[PDB]
Amino acid sequence: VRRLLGCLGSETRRLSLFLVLVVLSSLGEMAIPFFTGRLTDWILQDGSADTFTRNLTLMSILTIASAVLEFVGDGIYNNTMGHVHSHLQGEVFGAVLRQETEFFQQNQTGNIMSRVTEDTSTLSDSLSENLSLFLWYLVRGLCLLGIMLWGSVSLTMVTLITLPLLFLLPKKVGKWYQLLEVQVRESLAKSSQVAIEALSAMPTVRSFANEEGEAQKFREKLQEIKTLNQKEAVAYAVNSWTTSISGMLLKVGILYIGGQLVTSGAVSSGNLVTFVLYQMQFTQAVEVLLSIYPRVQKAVGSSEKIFEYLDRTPRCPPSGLLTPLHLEGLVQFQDVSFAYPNRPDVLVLQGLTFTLRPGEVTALVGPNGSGKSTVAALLQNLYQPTGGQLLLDGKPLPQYEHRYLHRQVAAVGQEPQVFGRSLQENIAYGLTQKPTMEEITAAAVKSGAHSFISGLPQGYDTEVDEAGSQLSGGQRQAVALARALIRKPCVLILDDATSALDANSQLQVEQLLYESPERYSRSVLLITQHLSLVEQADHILFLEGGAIREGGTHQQLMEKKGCYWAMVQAP
Amino acid sequence: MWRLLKLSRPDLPLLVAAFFFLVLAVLGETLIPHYSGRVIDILGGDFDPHAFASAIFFMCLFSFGSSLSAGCRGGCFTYTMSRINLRIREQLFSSLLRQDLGFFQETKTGELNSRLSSDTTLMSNWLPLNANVLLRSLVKVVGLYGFMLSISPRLTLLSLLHMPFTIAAEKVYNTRHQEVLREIQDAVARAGQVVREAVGGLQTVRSFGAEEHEVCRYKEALEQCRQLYWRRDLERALYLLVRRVLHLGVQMLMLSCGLQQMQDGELTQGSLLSFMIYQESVGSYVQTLVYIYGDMLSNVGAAEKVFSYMDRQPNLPSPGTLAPTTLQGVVKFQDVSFAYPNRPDRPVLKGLTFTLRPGEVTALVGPNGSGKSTVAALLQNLYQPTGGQVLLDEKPISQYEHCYLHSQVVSVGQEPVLFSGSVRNNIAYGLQSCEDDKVMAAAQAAHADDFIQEMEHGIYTDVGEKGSQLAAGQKQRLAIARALVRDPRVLILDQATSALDVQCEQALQDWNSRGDRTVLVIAHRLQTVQRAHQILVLQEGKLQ
Amino acid sequence: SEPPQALVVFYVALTAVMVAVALYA
Ligand SMILES: Nc1ncnc2c1ncn2[C@@H]1O[C@H](COP(=O)(O)OP(=O)(O)OP(=O)(O)O)[C@@H](O)[C@H]1O
Ligand SMILES: Nc1ncnc2c1ncn2[C@@H]1O[C@H](COP(=O)(O)OP(=O)(O)OP(=O)(O)O)[C@@H](O)[C@H]1O
Ligand SMILES: [Mg+2]
Ligand SMILES: [Mg+2]
Repeated sequence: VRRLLGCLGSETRRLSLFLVLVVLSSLGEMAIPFFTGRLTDWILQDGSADTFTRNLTLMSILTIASAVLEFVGDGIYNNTMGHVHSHLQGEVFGAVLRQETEFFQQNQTGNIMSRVTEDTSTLSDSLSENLSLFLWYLVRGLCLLGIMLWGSVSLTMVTLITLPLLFLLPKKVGKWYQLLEVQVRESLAKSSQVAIEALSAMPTVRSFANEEGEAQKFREKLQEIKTLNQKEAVAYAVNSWTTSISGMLLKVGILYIGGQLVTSGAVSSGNLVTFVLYQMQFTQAVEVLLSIYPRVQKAVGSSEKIFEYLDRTPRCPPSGLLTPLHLEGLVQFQDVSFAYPNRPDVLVLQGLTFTLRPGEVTALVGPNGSGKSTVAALLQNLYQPTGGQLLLDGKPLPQYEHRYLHRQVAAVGQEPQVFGRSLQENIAYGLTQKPTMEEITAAAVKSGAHSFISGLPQGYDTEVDEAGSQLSGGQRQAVALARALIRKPCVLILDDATSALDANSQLQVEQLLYESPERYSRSVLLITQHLSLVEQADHILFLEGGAIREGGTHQQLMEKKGCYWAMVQAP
Repeated sequence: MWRLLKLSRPDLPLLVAAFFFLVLAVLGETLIPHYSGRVIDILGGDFDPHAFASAIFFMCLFSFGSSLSAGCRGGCFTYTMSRINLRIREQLFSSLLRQDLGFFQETKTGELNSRLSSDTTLMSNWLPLNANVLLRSLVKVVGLYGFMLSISPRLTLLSLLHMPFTIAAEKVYNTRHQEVLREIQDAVARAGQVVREAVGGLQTVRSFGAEEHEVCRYKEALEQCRQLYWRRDLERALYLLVRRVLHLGVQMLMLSCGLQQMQDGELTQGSLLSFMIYQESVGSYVQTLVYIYGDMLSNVGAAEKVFSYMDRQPNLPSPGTLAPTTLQGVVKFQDVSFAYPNRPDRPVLKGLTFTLRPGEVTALVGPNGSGKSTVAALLQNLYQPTGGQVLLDEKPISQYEHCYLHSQVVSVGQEPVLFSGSVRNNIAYGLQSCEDDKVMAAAQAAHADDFIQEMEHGIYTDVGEKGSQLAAGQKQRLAIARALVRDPRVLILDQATSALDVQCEQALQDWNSRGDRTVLVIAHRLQTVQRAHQILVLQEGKLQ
Repeated sequence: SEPPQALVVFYVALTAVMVAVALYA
């Protein structure tokens, strides 16, 4: 249970200030009703109007002071709890975004979203609901213990000795609550994943008339939650029975012991009555404290996954420290081999060895599934090679600063993604300092996206939806190219960037590759299935089955009959 | 609310059982104190062992019965709340799936998921805590007002003063509380959308190195939520303080009135003193009753978004009953013009007219943004034309039954979308039953069987979320196989060969080998459009 | 005793029935 209390360490001063007010309020609630009764009796008794007015104002002052103390304590407590909730959610999201790339293949989007947004809120609600009640009733019980000691010492000692016997069952039961709550959270996360996956990609669902299948999946996910809720209700009933039985046992045992001693003359009735009168309330407080415990066990159960996220050690090297003032895009592959973490037995790449140099364009071609996108992902430091070295300007990629490296190396992606923001924000995404409107327009002109953006009613301020559905495929690809070009990278990766572009828009890419005056400042890795775009490349590498079979210029590869020649001579 | 009761109607027997158990528990609790007091009197002088045991036994019996009844009541209420929550979730999700495609452009998936996950619990949690307190307070008030008939004139004085004083402020407080709850829910949905977008596009964010930017955005959203929470809590505290002040004032007024009556000989000191305890309990019980009622009303009213979604009528024509046993496959566009509903006054298609015939291949070409995918969407009855008609076998496309229509007219999207699951589930997606041999034949027709055998589990291998664990060409081949499973009469190919290599692309050029289906080909590579019988050129939404 | 005897035995029967049903379940 110690891990739950860790999140409260930041607000210790506020919690102590709240505790002082709690003690004061408990003492007031103990003493004020007694004072009010005495004042009312004296006011009702014989006395002048001055006596009546004096007694009347005292009760009003006491009640107003009690109300003010309660208000101040409530305000402090609620402010502290809100801060705690916000801090916890922020920390959980930050911890989630630090994990390795394959972490997001094992955990799906809806599952992670449910963990981040729902588990943390439930934990915070439980903590804020239970901590104040626990403190309040612990203070009240400690206050009542003094009066119980005053009334009788030995009976208080036997009560205290008997007290630990009531906590044996919940200690042996709480693990069941923990596991049950873990299962409930898992089922809710699965249902959330199903809902998210169905709600996105609605046109695909509609075009195959599969709404009923999605509904059936959702119902199948809900059935497990229903099954767990039945057990939760039964456990609630059983625990509520047991707590009351435990309280009654104490209330009866103390009375039985008192009856015996009153008969033998070892105690006075006047002391026994005033002892039991407060033993009653002490048992009530003990019952409340007993009822708190299963909720604590449930809260421990509900926070297993998020604390696992917080304690997890990422399986990837950390960020470096190098930010060289001047960098040239010299990239060297040295016998690189790779296998995906979820299927480590199968090698996707084997013994790659090639060099990219500034001012030159290198093309990578091959059949589907050869591993070209894997090479692109390795060059962007998304994964680490299982063998060999990959050096940028003579040094390994993990030695550079995270943001500097991704400013120097930029890529487009095979099927580019855009976010639900303005076109201006999409192009300038990820930049530490905002570029001027002149640079964004220049990049859009270079990519060829300026023609259609200027035709929109709001221009560069037009909002696009979360998936870019309001744009066509070619427009989205041009926007992605403009996003890539704005950074002025020294290494440029074009992963099938002309798949959706028409004939007119391919001339922009051709001029960028082989005619722009900015060629000499960057090295280009070109991946495409459009072989006419490859003829002017400085080097051509044919990748088949994860290995490079042929290499050379277009003329050299055409003179030597082989895989590239057969691919080009398709008819 | 009226709607919530009619929704919770299937849970009537459990609510009746809970009410019965609550009544029994109250009955036991109302008599425990008498025997407790008898014990306290017996212990306090003149001890008698016989009568001591009887009082202890009666106390034990009543406590046992009340405890059992209370436990049963709590269990019943908890189960009712859970069942109501699940029913609301199911109905909301079922209603969302029927909306038109324009609805999903306006909204966001993360916000809809937030509505599913957070608003439903707020709706459902109104049963357990409120009902028990309501019934207990009502019973206490009714019982305590009867006892107080010892001084009738003061009671009329009382009911005219203490009761209607609290009505005025609660009208303002309930409105403010409802507004703040609605704002809190909106802020929570906005915060959830940030996580949705950041996690969904993780690889792009990492490729641009923008994780800290997303963290900052999420923290700003959390700060807004925290401010709203603090406002709600502060207002509740102020309301409670004002209630306590009003209760104290009312208490002082009757203390004065009762003391005035006693001096006039209306009642003795004992009657007046016993009157004040009942006064103090009754005021608090009435205040608690009104507070719980207002809280229930505000919590119910704070979730109008779910109710609005659960009853919204989609902007679609009435469902069609057509399902001919035989279909020819002739498609006709008749002066069709279209503008997207989310952005009207910006036409995309302007008076298109063409005919597609079985046994022939038609090619549709044009620049980017010309409107080819819009034509494909209109052909599949995903949108309705603003003018003109789309006909299938001389009848409107919207008059055909939904499952039959999408069984006979099938398409391949521009960027195919796959779902998490096995390969043989993505293939034959949306089919109630499909044999393994049909799946294998369709995979062979799409040239996808070669790479399927290389996977560790064959056709049962798990395709990742959105097909992320496959190459682009493999995903496109799987989409082609999914289309070819249903052997449709009308086939639409929207850039279906963009990601494929030339060797595989040239092998799939024979889309009409049987010659009994209507094929529409949308492409940019003019090599594939050379063999088409009919060629349509689309420029700025107009044929030429 | 303020409570009538018939109500006392009625509650005794209620408690006995509840215990019997709890054991039967
Ligand atoms: N996340 C992943 N986990 C496991 N295997 C994967 C994953 N992504 C891709 N693969 C596999 O790695 C191999 C290479 O895929 P890759 O995307 O690199 O091919 P490609 O050369 O880009 O293909 P294409 O021409 O279709 O674009 C394939 O067998 C593919 O199934
Ligand atoms: N959901 C949408 N809401 C609003 N406008 C849209 C939507 N989808 C597309 N458009 C717009 O409608 C026009 C037609 O786009 P469409 O997707 O039909 O083009 P396309 O001819 O298929 O082009 P491409 O060759 O790039 O695939 C464009 O101006 C586009 O921005
Ligand atoms: Mg690829
Ligand atoms: Mg298109």
